[PDB]
Amino acid sequence: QLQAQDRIICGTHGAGIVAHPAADLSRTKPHEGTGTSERDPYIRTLHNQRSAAPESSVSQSHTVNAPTVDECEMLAERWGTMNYWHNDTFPRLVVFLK
Amino acid sequence: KYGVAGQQHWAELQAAKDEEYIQKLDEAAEVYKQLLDQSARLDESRRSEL
Amino acid sequence: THGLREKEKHDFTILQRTVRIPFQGYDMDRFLAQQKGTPYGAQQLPPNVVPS
Amino acid sequence: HQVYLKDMLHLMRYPEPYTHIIDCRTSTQKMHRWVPHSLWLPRDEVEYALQLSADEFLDMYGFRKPDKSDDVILLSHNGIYSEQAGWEWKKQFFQHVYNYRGGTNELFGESYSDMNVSDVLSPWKGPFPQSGVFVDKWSKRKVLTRTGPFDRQYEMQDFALPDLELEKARHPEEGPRQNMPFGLQ
Amino acid sequence: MLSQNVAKTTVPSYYMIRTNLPHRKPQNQWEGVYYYSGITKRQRHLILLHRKREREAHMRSFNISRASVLQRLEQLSGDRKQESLPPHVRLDLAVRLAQHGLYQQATPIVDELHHQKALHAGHYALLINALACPRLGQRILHCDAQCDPALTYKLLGDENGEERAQEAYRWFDLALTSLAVDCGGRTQPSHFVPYLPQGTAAASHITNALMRTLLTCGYTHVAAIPDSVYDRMGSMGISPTISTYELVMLALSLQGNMVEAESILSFLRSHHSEHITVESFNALLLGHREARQFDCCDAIWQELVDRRWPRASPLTAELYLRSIMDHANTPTSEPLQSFANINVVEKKKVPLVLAQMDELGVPRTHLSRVLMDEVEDSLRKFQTYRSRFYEWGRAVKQFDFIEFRRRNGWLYDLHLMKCTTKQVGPLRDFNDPDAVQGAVATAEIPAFFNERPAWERPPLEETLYVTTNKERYDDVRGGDIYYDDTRGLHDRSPTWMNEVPETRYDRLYGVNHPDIAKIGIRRHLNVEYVNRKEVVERDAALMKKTLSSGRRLRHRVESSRTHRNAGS
Amino acid sequence: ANIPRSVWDPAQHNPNWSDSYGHDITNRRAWPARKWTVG
Amino acid sequence: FRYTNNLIGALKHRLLLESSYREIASRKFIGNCRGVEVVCSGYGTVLAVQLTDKAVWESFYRDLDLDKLAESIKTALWDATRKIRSAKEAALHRSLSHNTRMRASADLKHWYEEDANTLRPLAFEALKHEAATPWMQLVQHGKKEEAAALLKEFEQKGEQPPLASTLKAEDSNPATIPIGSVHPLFTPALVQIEEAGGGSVSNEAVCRAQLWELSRDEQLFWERVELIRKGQVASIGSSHKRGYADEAAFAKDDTEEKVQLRFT
Amino acid sequence: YPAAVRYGVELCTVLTAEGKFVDERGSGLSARCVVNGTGAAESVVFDTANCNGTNTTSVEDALRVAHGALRSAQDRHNTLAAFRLGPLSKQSQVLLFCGVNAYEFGGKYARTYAYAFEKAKKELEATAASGFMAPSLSHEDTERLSDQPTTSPSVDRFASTTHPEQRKAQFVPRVGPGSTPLEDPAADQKSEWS
Amino acid sequence: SHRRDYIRMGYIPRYTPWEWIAIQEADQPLIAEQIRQDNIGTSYFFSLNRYW
Amino acid sequence: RASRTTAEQQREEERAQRFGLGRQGALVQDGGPDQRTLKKHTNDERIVDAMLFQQNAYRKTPTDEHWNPYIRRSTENGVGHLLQNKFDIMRREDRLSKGEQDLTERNTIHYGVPIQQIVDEFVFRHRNARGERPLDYFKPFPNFRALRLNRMYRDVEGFSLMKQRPEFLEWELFTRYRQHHQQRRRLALLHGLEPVANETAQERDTRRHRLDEICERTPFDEREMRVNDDEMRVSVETLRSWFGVYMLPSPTVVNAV
Repeated sequence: QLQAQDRIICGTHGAGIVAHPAADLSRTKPHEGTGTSERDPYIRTLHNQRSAAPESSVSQSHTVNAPTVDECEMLAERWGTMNYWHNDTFPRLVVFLK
Repeated sequence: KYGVAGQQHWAELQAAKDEEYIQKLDEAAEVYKQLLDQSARLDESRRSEL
Repeated sequence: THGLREKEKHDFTILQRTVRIPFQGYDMDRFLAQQKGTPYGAQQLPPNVVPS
Repeated sequence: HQVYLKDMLHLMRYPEPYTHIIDCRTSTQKMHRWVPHSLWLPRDEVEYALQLSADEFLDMYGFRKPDKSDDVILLSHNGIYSEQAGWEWKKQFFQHVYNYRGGTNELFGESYSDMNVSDVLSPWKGPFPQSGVFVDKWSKRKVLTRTGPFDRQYEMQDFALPDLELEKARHPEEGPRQNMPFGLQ
Repeated sequence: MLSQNVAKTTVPSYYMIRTNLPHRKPQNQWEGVYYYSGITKRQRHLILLHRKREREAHMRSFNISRASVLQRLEQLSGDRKQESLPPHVRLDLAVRLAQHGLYQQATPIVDELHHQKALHAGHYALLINALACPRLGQRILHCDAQCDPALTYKLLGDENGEERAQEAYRWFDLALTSLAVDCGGRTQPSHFVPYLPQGTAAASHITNALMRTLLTCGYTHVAAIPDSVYDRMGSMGISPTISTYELVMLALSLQGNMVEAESILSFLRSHHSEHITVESFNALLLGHREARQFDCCDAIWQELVDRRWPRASPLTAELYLRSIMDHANTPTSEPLQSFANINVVEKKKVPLVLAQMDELGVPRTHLSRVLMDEVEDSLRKFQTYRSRFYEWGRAVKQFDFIEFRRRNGWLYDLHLMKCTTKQVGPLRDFNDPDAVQGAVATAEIPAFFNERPAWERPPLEETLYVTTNKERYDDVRGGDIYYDDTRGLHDRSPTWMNEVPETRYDRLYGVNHPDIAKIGIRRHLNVEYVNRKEVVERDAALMKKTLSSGRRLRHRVESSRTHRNAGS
Repeated sequence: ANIPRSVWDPAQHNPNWSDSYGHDITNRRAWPARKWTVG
Repeated sequence: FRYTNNLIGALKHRLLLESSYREIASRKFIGNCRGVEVVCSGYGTVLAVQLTDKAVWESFYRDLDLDKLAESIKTALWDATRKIRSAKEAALHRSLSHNTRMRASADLKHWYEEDANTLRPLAFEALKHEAATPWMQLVQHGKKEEAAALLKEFEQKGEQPPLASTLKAEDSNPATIPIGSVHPLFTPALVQIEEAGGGSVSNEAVCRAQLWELSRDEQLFWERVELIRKGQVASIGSSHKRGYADEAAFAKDDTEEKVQLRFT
Repeated sequence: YPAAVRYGVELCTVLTAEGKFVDERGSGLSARCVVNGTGAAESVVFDTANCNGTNTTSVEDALRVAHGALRSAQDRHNTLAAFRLGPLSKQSQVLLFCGVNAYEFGGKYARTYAYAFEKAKKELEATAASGFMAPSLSHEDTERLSDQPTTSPSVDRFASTTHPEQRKAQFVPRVGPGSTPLEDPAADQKSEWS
Repeated sequence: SHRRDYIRMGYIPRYTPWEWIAIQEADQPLIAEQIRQDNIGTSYFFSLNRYW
Repeated sequence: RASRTTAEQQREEERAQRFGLGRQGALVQDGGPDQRTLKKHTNDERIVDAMLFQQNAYRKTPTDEHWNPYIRRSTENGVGHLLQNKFDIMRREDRLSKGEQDLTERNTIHYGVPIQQIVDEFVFRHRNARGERPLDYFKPFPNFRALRLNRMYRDVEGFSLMKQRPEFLEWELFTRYRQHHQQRRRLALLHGLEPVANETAQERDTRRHRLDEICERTPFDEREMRVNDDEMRVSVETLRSWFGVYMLPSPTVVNAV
């Protein structure tokens, strides 16, 4: 819901709510930085590991999506619920009969 | 007048005052140690006087 | 070793008190583009510096 | 840190380009042999030697001053003067300062002593020193500390000798301790 | 004698009866029970010696095998060079040479066989697989790969993989030509020429062998497998197989690309069920371990536990266990390293996965020796039984632990031995300064919580100064029973010259700039002795004239309008 | 992993999670009872 | 200790590289492109160029397509050179990965320093080595006894890599490289310690050099200490020094000093 | 000197030469080719204008003339490199030969260098024997205490090898990551996994 | 660790940080039989007539 | 020659002055030859020697203290020691050239500062962050939405251009549009025509067309409209009178358009 969240929360050091003679050729510890600019903050608030959005809480076995070409090809072998076969949108029994 | 510059200048003044009081406290500690040594000598002399 | 680097970090920390949240605009992409001067009609000429 | 006789022999057989072996033996009248790959730096003058600059050290001691990063091995008669020199060097913040505690006595079979310190301490004469009197911080009761007449050095000395015959000769035939009661031995 | 045996008990007096002071400190609720999970400094030497001996035995076995194959080559090809060796004998000799890492010797044999048409569809794939040096890989795994299958591919590629890769490509092209010829010969009346030999199963087997042997050539060929080889297979029309897909997954995992490696297995899962083996799962585990995705590695392991088919192999168990070990042996950053290393807790789940291995049927003894050593360390650190729990933490055991700590000189973290001599006062606020405060509760919190700023502290205090904390012998009404005396490392007696032997520097008598060159022995030691004072003075005298050269009057001539006037 | 990534990963950030002071200030506030001219 | 360990690691690396060079120079590298194969030795010199199969390639090359043939030949030569360079770089990688003394130095530089452009087998040095006679090859590679025997016998009496009569399979063994041949850069200086006959080190030469240096250093040390003593005696008075006392931590024991004496 | 030789070898590596060959049998076709100095070729071409009205040459003749052109180009480049690097190499040879005393392999340190070379050979042979895995820097895998070298880090150097609080490198004991001891680690603490 | 007002200003946390959680969990070992696992079944004629 | 030697002397003298090299006065003092007077925040040769000693007192190799994995895998100085094979080196260089994160930099676990912690620090430094809190936070009973902070959410996209301070009633028109879209999505959920996961362009167009058909005939719900902090309760007829009917059209206007 947050606008531009990929660069405000997941991309910006300090989540965008922080402001931004350092020597050159200096090895700094990964937990901090020189502080020259936003890309090199005094304290790095972004992790160096892999990022991943939380696993979707949307039910997967209940939502009925549009039928694909491969799904139509394998429709005869595939099983399904009665609601799957007589779905309100994109019924599968009609596709099987066709 | 100065949101951060005034804070830093007052910090400098406070640091100067703290440094002066720190050196004064070091002098006080030195004189207190000398007083402790004097008291120890006086107590030893009083013990051995008899 | 003198420690003025962590003094710089502490000065940044105490400066963060007086800051306030910047205004990224309602349309953030539009606002960032306007700041960059990229959209049509948003070009601003640099000030005419006096010659030496 | 320590340096051993095997290390010294290895260095003698194969010298290294930047390993300085410093001889701290003073009183050159008592010095008679030359340690291999060794430069003489007197222990009495080491304090000023470390203060001297590179050229000031070179023109004063005949050889260039080893740098901090270079390891320096200190040899003396018994290791006492060399150990004090190592203390001076480490106070002057040299990185690798090793001391050969075997010394000239082990390396050449000499009996010269640099300090001639008597390990045995003379028996205490006089009262207990008031500097060792301790008082508790609650009841203001004065107690004693292991100093002066009652010293751990005095306990280490006057102890049972490692030799059974020597201890039996030290004590009379009746027993080791007999002036004390039966339950105090 | 060590300066950590502080006298916790006070001097005996009437206070111990008159006051309600406790005679011991209360037990620390959040202090763990001491238990012994260390190494005697000799078991490590023993295990290192055992590992070295096993490694030497493996090297000896490989050297014996390689000497045998070299002797067979010398006595077969070098001897009967004129004699026409049987095609199968030449094929097996070439396969052995390729497997033992000798690609140079085998190449002419296979070239001669291809020229003589002795090679066939299965034989090309066999030669390509032999080119991967399985025996060399088996040697290096137990000798210098630390029994790491992931590192085995890298080392085998470093074993001159570029030449092997080029030979594999050439053999693949020759195999394609031979398959085309054979299909044309066999399918003459069936009119199926245009779909062959790419439609045949032999082409799939040969390209699978090519990719499998390219996996052990280098980073370039491993990365080129799914980027170039897979696309070439698709363009030619060779149907991929489960081995092809798993080799692509392994190549992507070695590259570190995990999104594509998950995508291909997702395609297999959605379309080709009852065709997936444990190779895909262990390839994903290896890739996540390489890419530092231990959470994903654990998720894949849990999924494999949930779905019993396909069965978990010892390779899969080893991969997951060493991924756990790598996760546990990884440091955090400085803010998280304030107290201790927190990733060590990752070894506490090793018994859980061992129990899961026992439930699944995975042998515990079918693991590598180094991983077994790490597993034994983890079990020693986080493993106990009810029998040992019923008697651990006895008073004698705890005090023996304390005695071990005293002998090793580490008494800082022991509750019964630690003594807090320093205390922290309050901070007076500039607002409302007329109110005094008081303590309500006392906690032993570490020093770094309230450590003074670095700039408000002498730099390099630890080495520049020596600070000793000791108790005052005299009675103090105000307090501060234990005070710290700080003396500079370079502190000297004020009359230092009087208690030192007389030296040769006393002539200087405190002059700021002594003539050390004049008083040194080097001047007499050497003959020439260029002197700095002399050279400086000589250079100044020689260079003053160039520094100040001066000016001269220049004659001026009246400039005529039509010419230039001359002069003499 | 012994530390769920839903506590440090910004990709799993909780928008609805307020700060540690606003709720305490609000539920400490005791509004004046003279909303109406009578009672 | 640091110097010795670093020198041992560097010498092991150089030995590995020299063995790799000796094993690579006596090898064949074949580049194939569209039926035209170019075989080159370990030094990059082209040994042969020939058509693999005439029946299947003459029709493809057609008169004759000189453009196609030249492009194929150039491609084959480039592939062969790529193979040679890759082999040398892979040997370097094996040495770096198997060496731990160098690994103790946490420097990525060593992986790029001696890359696949400055190793011992060099194309622009191929002619000076491969075109040489067997005696020249032996003396360059450091086979003192072999060269001496060849000189005494042969000269008195009267498609394959040329550098193969000297660089054999056993030469690739690490326990064969002479001290004067392990380091090509310092060869003219290292040849001095190596004995005239045999690649082994003659201990007599190094012992004599060390003895001469030790004698010079001992005499110089004695002169220095004599001068220092003379200067110290001159700068002080009587030829004696004030004693040095141990600080220790024992009590002063000055009770007897406090006692005075008066007269009645 | 090492910088000079590296500059020379890199420059000769990147510089390219040219060579031409003419057939002396049958048709008078010729080829010309350039060599980059690594042994490869950037361009090889044939000239057919000089050829008469036959066009009967076969593939083997073209291959032979191309091989001859390649050989000529390689020899040309080798001679060019020799002429480029000659004087520097000779001056370096005489410098190295006559300035051994100003080196680690000349004078009192030649014996040290020879000993280091011999021990490096022995250690490489041991590594080859032990599965191409180097022995531990501190000789912890040695079965005998007489096999560890004097220079090996196995031997301790701390004074007071028995009493703690004195087996430390610096003036004050230090700690590593967290609060673990640093001056003298334990066997279980010095884990060398992976 | 970053907090400097832990008890000086009375900043007592009501939630134990994950670092302390990990330290306290890793301090103590795990009971091996604390995990439940069985597939053979129950010893009908044994598991009660064991050694004394 | 004079210029060269003077340049060398000047460089040495400036370095010595900057780092305070050399003894501080007389070489032979009564109280020992080493008498240094340290000053606060000043450079000194003793300080430089002490820091070098602390770094490398008895260091034989840079990896001397790498016996433990936590020290060994540190990424402060670099990844040179972590890299050990050419395969890893090539993988790292390929990742760097492609722009993705280097795998070797993951050898050190670095959790950053959680967003909750950042917000807590911000609020603590800003004394409840009263300047950033919404006005509803100061109402009697705020909920979590008006209790968390003031951000910008994905509901202002694709509206009339609005400056830092929007013009008169423009924000109210925006709130009306937001309520209109909320009712539109409520109608879409009530009927069919839900946005499905894998929908092509044709399916999306048909769904959107049918949703528009079914929504053009459904009256707007007046009750669902609400004001947040200070939005003036303005009627649809008033908004039409101000901005023109085309902004909030009637069904006849929609049909005519």
